[PDB]
Amino acid sequence: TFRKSFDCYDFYDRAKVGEKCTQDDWDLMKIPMKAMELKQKYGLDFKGEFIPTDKDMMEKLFKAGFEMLLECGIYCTDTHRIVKYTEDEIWDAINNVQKEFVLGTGRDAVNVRKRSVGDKAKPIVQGGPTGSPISEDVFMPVHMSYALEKEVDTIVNGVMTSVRGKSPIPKSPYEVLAAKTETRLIKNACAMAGRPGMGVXGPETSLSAQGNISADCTGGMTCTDSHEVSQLNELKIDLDAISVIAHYKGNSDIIMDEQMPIFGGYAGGIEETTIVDVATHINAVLMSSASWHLDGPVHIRWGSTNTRETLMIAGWACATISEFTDILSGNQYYPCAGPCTEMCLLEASAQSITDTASGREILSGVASAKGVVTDKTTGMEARMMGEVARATAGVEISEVNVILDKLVSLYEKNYASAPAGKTFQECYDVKTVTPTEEYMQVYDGARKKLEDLGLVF
Amino acid sequence: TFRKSFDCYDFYDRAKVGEKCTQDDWDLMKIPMKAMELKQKYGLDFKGEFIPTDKDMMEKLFKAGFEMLLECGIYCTDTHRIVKYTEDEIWDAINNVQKEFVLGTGRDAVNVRKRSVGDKAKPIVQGGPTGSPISEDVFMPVHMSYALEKEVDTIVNGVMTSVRGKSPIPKSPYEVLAAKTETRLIKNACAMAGRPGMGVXGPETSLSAQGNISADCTGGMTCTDSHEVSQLNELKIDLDAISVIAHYKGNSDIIMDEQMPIFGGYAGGIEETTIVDVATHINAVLMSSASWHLDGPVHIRWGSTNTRETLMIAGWACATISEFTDILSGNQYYPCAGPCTEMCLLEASAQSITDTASGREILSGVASAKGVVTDKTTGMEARMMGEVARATAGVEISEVNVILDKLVSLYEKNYASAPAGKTFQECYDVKTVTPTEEYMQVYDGARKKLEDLGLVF
Amino acid sequence: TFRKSFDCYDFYDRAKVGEKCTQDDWDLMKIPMKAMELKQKYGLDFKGEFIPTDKDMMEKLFKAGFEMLLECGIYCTDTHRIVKYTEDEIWDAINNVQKEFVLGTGRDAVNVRKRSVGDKAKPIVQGGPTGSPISEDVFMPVHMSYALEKEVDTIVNGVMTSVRGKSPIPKSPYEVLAAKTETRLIKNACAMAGRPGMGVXGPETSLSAQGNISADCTGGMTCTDSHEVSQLNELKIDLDAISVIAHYKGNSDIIMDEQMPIFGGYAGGIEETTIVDVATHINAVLMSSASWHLDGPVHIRWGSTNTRETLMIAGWACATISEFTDILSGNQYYPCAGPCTEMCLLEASAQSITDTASGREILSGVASAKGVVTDKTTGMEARMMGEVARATAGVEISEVNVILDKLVSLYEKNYASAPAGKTFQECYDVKTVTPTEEYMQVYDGARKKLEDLGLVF
Amino acid sequence: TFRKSFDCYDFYDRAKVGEKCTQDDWDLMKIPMKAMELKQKYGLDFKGEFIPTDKDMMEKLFKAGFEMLLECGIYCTDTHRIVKYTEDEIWDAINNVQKEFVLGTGRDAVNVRKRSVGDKAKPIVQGGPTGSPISEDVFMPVHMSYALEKEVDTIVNGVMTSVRGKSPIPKSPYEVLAAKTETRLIKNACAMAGRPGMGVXGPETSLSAQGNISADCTGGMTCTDSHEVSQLNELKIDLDAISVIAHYKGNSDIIMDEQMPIFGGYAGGIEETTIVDVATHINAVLMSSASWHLDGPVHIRWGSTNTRETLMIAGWACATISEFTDILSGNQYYPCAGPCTEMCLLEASAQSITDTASGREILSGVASAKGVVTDKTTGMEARMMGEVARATAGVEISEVNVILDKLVSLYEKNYASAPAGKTFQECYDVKTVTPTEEYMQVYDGARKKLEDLGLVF
Repeated sequence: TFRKSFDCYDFYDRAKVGEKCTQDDWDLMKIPMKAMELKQKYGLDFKGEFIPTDKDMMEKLFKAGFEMLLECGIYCTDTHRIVKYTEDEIWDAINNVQKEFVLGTGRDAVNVRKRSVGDKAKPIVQGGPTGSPISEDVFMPVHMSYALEKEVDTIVNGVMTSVRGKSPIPKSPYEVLAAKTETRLIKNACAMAGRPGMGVXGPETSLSAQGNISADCTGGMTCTDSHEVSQLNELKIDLDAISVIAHYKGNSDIIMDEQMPIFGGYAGGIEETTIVDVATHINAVLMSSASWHLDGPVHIRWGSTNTRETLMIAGWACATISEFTDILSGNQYYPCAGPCTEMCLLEASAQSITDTASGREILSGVASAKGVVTDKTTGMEARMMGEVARATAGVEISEVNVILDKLVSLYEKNYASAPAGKTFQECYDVKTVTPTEEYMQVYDGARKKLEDLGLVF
Repeated sequence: TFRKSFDCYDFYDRAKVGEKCTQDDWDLMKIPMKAMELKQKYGLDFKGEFIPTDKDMMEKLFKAGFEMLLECGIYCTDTHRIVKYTEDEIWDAINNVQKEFVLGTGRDAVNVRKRSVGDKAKPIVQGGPTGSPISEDVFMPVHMSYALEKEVDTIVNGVMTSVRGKSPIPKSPYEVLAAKTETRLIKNACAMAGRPGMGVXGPETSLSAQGNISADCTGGMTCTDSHEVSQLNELKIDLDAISVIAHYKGNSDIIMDEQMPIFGGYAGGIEETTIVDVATHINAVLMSSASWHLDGPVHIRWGSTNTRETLMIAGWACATISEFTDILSGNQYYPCAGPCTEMCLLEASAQSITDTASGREILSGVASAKGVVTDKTTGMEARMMGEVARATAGVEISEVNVILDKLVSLYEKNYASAPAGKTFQECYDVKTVTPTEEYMQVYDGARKKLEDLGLVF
Repeated sequence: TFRKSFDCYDFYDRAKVGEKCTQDDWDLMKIPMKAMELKQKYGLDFKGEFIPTDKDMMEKLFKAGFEMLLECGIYCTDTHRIVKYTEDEIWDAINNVQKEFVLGTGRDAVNVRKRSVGDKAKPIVQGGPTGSPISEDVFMPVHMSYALEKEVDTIVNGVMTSVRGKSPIPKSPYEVLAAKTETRLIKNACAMAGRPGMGVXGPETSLSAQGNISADCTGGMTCTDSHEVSQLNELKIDLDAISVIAHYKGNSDIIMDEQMPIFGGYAGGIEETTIVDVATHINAVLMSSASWHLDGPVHIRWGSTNTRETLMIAGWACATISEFTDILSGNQYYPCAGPCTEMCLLEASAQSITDTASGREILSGVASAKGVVTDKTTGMEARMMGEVARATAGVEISEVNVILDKLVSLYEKNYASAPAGKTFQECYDVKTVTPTEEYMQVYDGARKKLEDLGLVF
Repeated sequence: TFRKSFDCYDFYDRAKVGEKCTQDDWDLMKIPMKAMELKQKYGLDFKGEFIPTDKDMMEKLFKAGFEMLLECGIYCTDTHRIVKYTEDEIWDAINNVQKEFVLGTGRDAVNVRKRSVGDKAKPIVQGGPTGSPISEDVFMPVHMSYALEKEVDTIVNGVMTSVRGKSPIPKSPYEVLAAKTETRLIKNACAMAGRPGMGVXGPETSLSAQGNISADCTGGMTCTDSHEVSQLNELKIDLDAISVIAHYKGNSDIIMDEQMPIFGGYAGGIEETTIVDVATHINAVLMSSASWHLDGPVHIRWGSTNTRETLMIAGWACATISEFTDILSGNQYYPCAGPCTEMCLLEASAQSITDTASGREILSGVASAKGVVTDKTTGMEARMMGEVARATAGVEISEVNVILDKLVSLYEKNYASAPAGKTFQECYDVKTVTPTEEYMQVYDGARKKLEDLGLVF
């Protein structure tokens, strides 16, 4: 049996004395070799499906992911050593996950409970700039554009490009100021939208351990919000995250561990990256004591989470995690196109369909324009994400796979020419925080195409 | 109809003017006569089953328990008088029980909802010294050994053998100090384990009404913890408990009424003691306004809750209560053997199998070494209790009965020679609060035997 | 030096092994002998003054009181043994008393800071039924009559003659219900008077340790209220109080220790009883860890706190305690006459003059009709107590002594014929909670007589 | 005029673009040159006095300290640049300091208000291990030894040598665990001493910014506790502290900035080091937005704060700061000798006399054995610190200077042979947390010598 339930403290202990290994030996050899080995040994073949209908193949994928984690372990960047788990420790973690939890407070709180593949229940819609850079002078209005949408249940924080007119440089006092201020301003925006108790997910502006740890404060982040800790790529972590985890646990905070496996990255192709994905879902409840895990498969070239490959990775990982474990999870949205464009909405829609049908409990989006363009994120994208989730709930998986194949084909040849889109200030009336007629028309166009494919809103 | 929903105040009123009766007339005549009468009138025969599969027999057991309570009433030790209920008052209590509730706070909180016989859902694992005497210098470490186990959901408090180096003598200021300190220290231990909001069950060190009433305090017991009030043996209560109940109700505290029927005691044999058990489950929601009831059938000779007879009593009482009422309940663990012994683990395992399959919502253990030996309780026993509960969930009752018959036969001939076991200090590294290799090996041995019997972990 | 700062735990320890002594040996020998001895050794003679102007005599009184406590100790009724203190332990207690504290919350909170003899600052006016029996159907209105008076700063709780129509018999669940309900209802009355945060002093309806300990609750008594623990007569205590003290300390509650020395009681005459009074003021911060001490010298025959002798005892004790220590204190009011009578108002006025000029920080009244007649207490008596306190503040002590001599002579020949007075229902419009014209006229008459004596309102 | 009131954000801004300077150029040239220059220009000569009686010399010392800060600025270690203030910015900071504040909660809270030189009011006694290393298994008992002393008002945290049996290595998760656990355990110890609301000062076990920032938590440090940020030597700071300051400010935490000027260090001798001391008292309210400043002049060779020179530095700095500003402050205690020795008590006594008479509001001690020896700190040292403070309050400064000269001469020739003393476990009964007869006798011996010198307890 195991000595004790594994936690961040055991991780630190092992990271200091584990097998010495260069990061290249990990990225260019150990990881790709194991993913390749397990794919062939289990004969994994997704056969073009976005969401699996072959439970035998799903079980083999689960075993592969478990074995990937067990045989490889986790690479610690700071100590350049490998941390290994025992089979019993992994099962103790999987056998004792958080069953459910509540986000937000008062009338605005929402319950997060497990969803099954093809579940009639609608997932939680976590809308927001999704870590995208937002100008300080419109930080509240931008977030209010999400709170004003009934489709949105919780908020995923954007990043302040400045606080008191200064850049929140990591390890500077401005980073601490931003960490606390970020959620304080966002909850104030929610209150202005008549929803003071909406839960949020962050912190996002801070990057260092000290900055992230300073985020919990009065009026700011509290135990009813999702606290983010990020795993690295692939099956890797830094000590900063380990200390942040200890902090979240010590404050009784709901913990959201995230990991964005890279298709075409160190793991390899579709099945290979999915094995890594399953492994990181498991690592979340083991290393990070996560309450829930946020996935986000991204294309090495396009940097989007809604390409055919990344959608298949997410669909299979989630359906498998949903079938063999009670781990709560979500997926994050990074479309290529920017706001106020039909492509952006169709991209997010494809992912919403995939996430909803595959069993995700939470949809966290939308980081339009790949989340790297200042002010290019608005509540309209989250509205579509939510409406599409409702349209997808309860639909037969066979039908969903057909719809996805048709939808993805509508934009997958235009990644390189994805429209830049517009900023919040350009497609919204900033004063009243309402979308322009231009955006409403674009929205209708996208919705019509989705209906032509078979979706019923 | 009834005048008003019955409560502790009505009990006091009636206890002062009820039928005068000596305690011997109650214990040696009224109780045994009625149990004997109802057993024969309803033709109760459990036919060797630990968990019933005959719903007709179960219904007769329910009617017998109801009638036992209705015809006998409750004996008040302080006034030496009998309190009687009306049929309508009993039904009003049964028809309006607490449907569900939450224990603990923040990320660490857990929901307690009704379970059915053979339910696939796993019961709540309430681990702790279970009222056993624990040395003051290791009070926190011992409790931390339970909080560190992911298998454990809430903590059941141990008893401080001293506070500030002094015995917490009843009605002395030290009893009050211990009542408040007990949970304050335990929640601090939970926080050190990264679970600040774990719910607890107590108070345990205090014995008088004034001591028990002083337990609610800042940093200590709060409304999200289970508050214990104890019924006496059999269908009996003292006025101290009645005042404690008034206090719990006045503080909006979750109330856990407990009663440990004695097999071979005043009621008589198996079926007779089970009739009393059902009667006390009902009395819990009537007299104590209980949120949930904690059972604990104990063998008059062995003083354990896991003998063949006591397991049958618990299994039938719970399955019947689960079938005909919505009363939430649990069972407490008192093995003969001490920690770090195979027998102790097998004893607790037999009870976990029984409690899980019979429909218990909460498992409260483990009071190893019969809970009377200082420092002889560790988190390892609770880990087994939890893992066995998971293994049992969803298993066909017919199969469970077969497994139990085989398992109990493995130790039921060794009660008189049950191994003393070791203390926490002997089978754990007190500094890191981790089990020794010795214990881990003993644990594996017990687990292997359970697997050979058919349990799948 | 001392081993540790003395507390209730040390008291319990010593009470179990101290010198065995019958209560008669204590009351009829040890106490009267020591008081007699110290009076003569220090040549104490108050020479008719209500408030001392001879600092040398005051210092001798202080030394006598200290020595009374040091040489006698405290008799524990439950163990029939004597607890002794060391000189160093007593000084550690006197040298480290609570400097100040706040009562109540929000806008309604008030600061309690030390007052000197003849201080221009007005003492805190704690108005209420002062433990008098109040009918359940008018419990809120009666207390509201005090909250409606701007003269009143905090409330001193009355006693519920019934709760839910039943007597709150000690050690019955009704006592617990009353303990919590008492303050809940009173604070609701304060809220109706537009002062939701007024602090209170209690609990009063409960008498047992378990009842008193149950008083702290949501909506009821909290740390910003004065928590009462009562010393016995004379230099005596029971273990119930010792446990209650442990409870108050464990909840960070402001503690008000009270002791009502009896003139003509076991101690003897005026100077003798004052020596005991000083000794009990000191015992308050030693045995009870008091935040402040409530005095209340009472006449053995008349049962009032405002006779010439009891006023002199209070005046000298307080002036001396104020001169040589920083112990915060107050005095309680028990007039012979009932409400709506001129005598009642004059009696309370004499005490208010004495308490204010002698240095009391808090005036707790008024228990009209000796506090033993149902519903015979109203806010009008507290209004007079407060207005007279303002009139007295800053007045030269020589002048105060002259006024007191004249005032007390106005009623001291009528103790046996003191008017019964009327109930709240008879001298107030219960619906609007306002005094009748009858009472207002009686009030004016008393006020006029006080003005003729020299008081300026 | 100034652009804006100066804060940590302005400091960061300036630290990035200020004058480049090597640390040697700062320590070996800029600082010593300016201190030397200002000492001579103002003709500073303390003429052997511990506490000044020459207000003209005091005013010159104030001007020198102000000018030291204005002309030198502050060296930032991380950027190797100098931050400069303007005269107007410094005055804005000095002209707007925190007037007063409250530490702790409930009955246990205490007010901190300004004291003058020779004030009759007693300073706040902040007792504790004072950052000394304390074994995990006695962490609570050791701190309880301070809470049990009525002389002690607040607690100054010790350092956990281990948490869950592991060293709290900086930037490891154990550091975060210790940061939160430290105060949680200490407040639990205070509660066991019957003082749940005692305020504390920390965090102490953590050393990194992330560790310090994680200290605020439920059950742990809160806004009513003093939050420590440390300045470096001399007129120097690191960016970690700057971020910690931003965090404290963002949480509305009471901030305690500390700086321990080294006699014989970079500044030079007595007057030179005092100029630096005054400069750092001012820098506290400027750079750190301090609520109060903690001094601690230490001897370069002996490493103690109670040598003749360090006492003179503290006395002059405080008397001057008290005379010309309203800056609240305290001093920390580092005796050479260990617990249970007469020298240790006499050393701390000399400093208590100096701090009390010079105007300190808070006395933070005692770090016996120079605070570097595991478990060598007990409440007895704080008791002496407190009793001596009471004895000193109100005494004429001329008399205090005479007493100090005599007292310091009693031990100043024995620094090299200062007795090692004993651990808490050796001079206390760990179970009851009470001093041994051995310590009580040592205590009496020291007290007698202090009385022979003229102190009246």
